[PDB]
Amino acid sequence: AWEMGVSDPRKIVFSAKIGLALTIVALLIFYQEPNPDLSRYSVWAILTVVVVFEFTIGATLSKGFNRALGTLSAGGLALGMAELSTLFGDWEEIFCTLSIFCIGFLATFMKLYPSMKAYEYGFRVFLLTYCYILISGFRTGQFIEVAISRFLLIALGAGVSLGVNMFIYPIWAGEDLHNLVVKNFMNVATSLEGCVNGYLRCVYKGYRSAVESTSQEESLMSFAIWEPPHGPYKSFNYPWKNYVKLSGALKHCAFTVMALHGCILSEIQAPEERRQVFRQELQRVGVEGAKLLRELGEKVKKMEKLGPVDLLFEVHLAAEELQHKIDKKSYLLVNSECWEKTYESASALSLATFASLLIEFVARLQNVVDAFKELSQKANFKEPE
Amino acid sequence: AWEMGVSDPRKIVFSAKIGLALTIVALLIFYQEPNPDLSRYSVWAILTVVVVFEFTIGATLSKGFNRALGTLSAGGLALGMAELSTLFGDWEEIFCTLSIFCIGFLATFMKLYPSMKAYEYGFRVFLLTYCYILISGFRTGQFIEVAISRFLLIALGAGVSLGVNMFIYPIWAGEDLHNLVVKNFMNVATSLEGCVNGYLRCVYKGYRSAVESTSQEESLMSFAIWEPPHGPYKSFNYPWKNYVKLSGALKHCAFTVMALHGCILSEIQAPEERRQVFRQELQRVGVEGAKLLRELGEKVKKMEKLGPVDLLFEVHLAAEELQHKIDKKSYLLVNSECWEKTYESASALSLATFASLLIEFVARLQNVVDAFKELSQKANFKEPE
Ligand SMILES: CCCCCCCCCCCCCCCCCC(=O)OC[C@H](COP(=O)(O)O)OC(=O)CCCCCCCCCCCCCCCCC
Ligand SMILES: CC(C)CCC[C@@H](C)[C@H]1CC[C@H]2[C@@H]3CC=C4C[C@@H](OC(=O)CCC(=O)O)CC[C@]4(C)[C@H]3CC[C@]12C
Ligand SMILES: CC(C)CCC[C@@H](C)[C@H]1CC[C@H]2[C@@H]3CC=C4C[C@@H](OC(=O)CCC(=O)O)CC[C@]4(C)[C@H]3CC[C@]12C
Repeated sequence: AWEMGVSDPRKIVFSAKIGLALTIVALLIFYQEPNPDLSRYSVWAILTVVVVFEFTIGATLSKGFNRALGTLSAGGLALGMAELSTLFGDWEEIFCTLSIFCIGFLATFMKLYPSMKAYEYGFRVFLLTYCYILISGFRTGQFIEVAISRFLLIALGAGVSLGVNMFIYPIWAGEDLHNLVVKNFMNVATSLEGCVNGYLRCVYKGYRSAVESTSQEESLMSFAIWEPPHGPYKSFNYPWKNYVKLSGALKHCAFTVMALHGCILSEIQAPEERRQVFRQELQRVGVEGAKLLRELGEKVKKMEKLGPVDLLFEVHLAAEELQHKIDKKSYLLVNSECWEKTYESASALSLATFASLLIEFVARLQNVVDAFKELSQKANFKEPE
Repeated sequence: AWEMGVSDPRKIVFSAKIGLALTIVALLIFYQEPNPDLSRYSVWAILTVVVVFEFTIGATLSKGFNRALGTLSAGGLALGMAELSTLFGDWEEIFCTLSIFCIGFLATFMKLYPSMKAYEYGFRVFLLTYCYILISGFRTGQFIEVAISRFLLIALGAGVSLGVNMFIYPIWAGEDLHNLVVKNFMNVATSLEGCVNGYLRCVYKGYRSAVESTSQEESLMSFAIWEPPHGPYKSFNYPWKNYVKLSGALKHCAFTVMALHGCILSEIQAPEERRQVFRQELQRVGVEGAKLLRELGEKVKKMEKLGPVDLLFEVHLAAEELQHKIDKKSYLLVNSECWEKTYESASALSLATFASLLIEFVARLQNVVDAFKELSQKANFKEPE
């Protein structure tokens, strides 16, 4: 309630816009001279403002196109089918009912298509429009006449909804993917630091969102291609795919962070004393990785280019130091007496796993800087301050 | 198309049932004596059969209840608000429009609630019903009269849709979670075998579905609690939660299989010659794990109890043999000259990671047999043949 409103004020603005549109339409309908058909068809303009408003502007311009195509096709097909059914006599009702049967069967079958999963609304609109335009009219000429009135009412409703949506505090879909990309870096860095600290002690939301939020960026990219230039994004063809590429490159490391976190919840764990021998190198590598990830995130937020100095010098050095430390004290991981209990060796061998996973992270942190450079070049960025 | 139909014939039956219901309703409406209001309100029975049909029976009995509650509450609130607005004079329209504003604002705000995410249809039905019942009627007594007719038509449509749905080849939601649980075991076993073979060579769908399909079982469990006894499930309170518990227990191992698969796609990999020294033990452990998983899956499919002999004897032995083999030849994983290049040791240390992950799998395969025993006891099973 109040906590939700204070946390995010965009929802309040959305609700206010919906209320304002509904109030405008209701006032326009009410303050009209009485008409015989002004009380029977005036409810068609208030049911169109509640079925056209969407959060983002791209989600409002991309779904309206489909919904239209569907409505127009269904209306045309229904009119043609009625005109063809008038051909025969004394048997029209049977043809109409068999047309309803075939149409419903085909609509349901095509709506159950794996690939066509997010377009259910279009098929349902098609089916409903066909049924209504045939049953309600029960005639060809009689119906076509009232189509004019019903289209004017539905277009008044859709025009008022579009006007109000695209003019009072618009919410663009291109400014959401950017914030998601920026937040992913911080989440991954926090998860890495938490995992390292938890292991060296006497971490889920970050990588969970980094991995799970893989289908929530494709939708935003699909919505953002319908919007016009607005502010910093000064172009008609903005490379919105490079953001998805960078997000996938970061998810690749997020998988390794997931594995590191899973290491903690294992049933076979090494003794604390052995863990407390590689503390400094592990903590240094963790801090350097987190710092580099946060630096990349901040650079993405401000839309700036990478400077001259390399960013992975300290991570690439801390990895070498950790490797050397593991090499020196590598007799605590594997016993040497039996060379040519099981639980003891199983618990002692987990530190090599942890070190190898950390090294894999540090060896997978370069694809995200290649992706960042590609993005910073495709979408013209500002030179570093 | 034809491939979809041959792969799954349930969709064809669903489409046929939808078509049959629509045809019955259309014939009933058409073959009726002409009435002044039989052509203006007869389209309200064909728009209710297309908005009430759902795949499963539980999904049809669980959503209808909410949709009803919402419709009834909205109608009552609208009637009360109209009766209260009649109190004043010459200013009713303003009160009605401010009621529309407040109702729309509250509806949108409560529909944007994180927790209330899957109940959007109920809120939209509430809002649409309120707006229609106020604007269309523009009166209290006049509207209440026609409510009888509109309710009879909507109940004829919903009754024909429910009859047709629950009598001609029903599709129960309790027979889908069972098949998902059975399929998960086979998928995980196949993924494990594929990963092992790929590593020992000169694997994604299984664990992906095991992990990803975590929210598709809660929905089935929620739908299955509305259905009555049918066939083998002879009880009014069936333990549908134990299936989810078993699925989560299997997902726990699926995470380790995910880590094993990720090991293959790493940038630092051990030499093939060193890999070819532990081939037999790894292959034996993989085969035993796959066989045990398939045995548990088959036992779940047939609804049978675990016999006397233990199931993890051979896995628990192959793990010991692998541990001994790693102990004997443990000088190929860590160098001994530097005791007190980096890439060489980094690549050589990955075999310990692979072995440790395999041992973790074999040490996490017991929670799934505890969960299976608990399920086999809570839901009375048949004694083994
Ligand atoms: C040449 C080209 C010609 C072009 C031809 C153009 C054709 C124009 C076609 C016009 C028709 C198109 C209509 C489409 C509009 C969308 C409609 C729609 O989809 O539905 C939304 C929606 C669609 O499904 P959704 O997207 O999942 O929400 O369905 C509904 O929600 C409507 C549900 C109907 C229930 C309304 C009940 C209100 C009255 C209840 C009274 C109960 C009183 C009880 C009292 C109790 C207390 C005593
Ligand atoms: C006539 C051609 C040359 C231009 C198009 C003019 C209108 C006839 C179009 C523009 C927007 C269309 C509307 C777009 C959105 C909707 C809401 C749509 O709602 C749903 O799809 C149900 C909700 C859901 O599925 O989530 C019902 C049809 C309708 C009113 C469409 C009817 C046809 C409209 C008014
Ligand atoms: C009156 C009390 C004592 C018993 C209930 C009798 C009827 C008035 C109930 C039973 C089923 C209800 C219907 C259940 C399902 C729907 C479809 C529903 O569709 C949607 O919610 C839109 C689609 C979607 O959101 O996915 C619109 C209202 C309606 C017809 C409901 C209106 C009220 C109905 C007819």
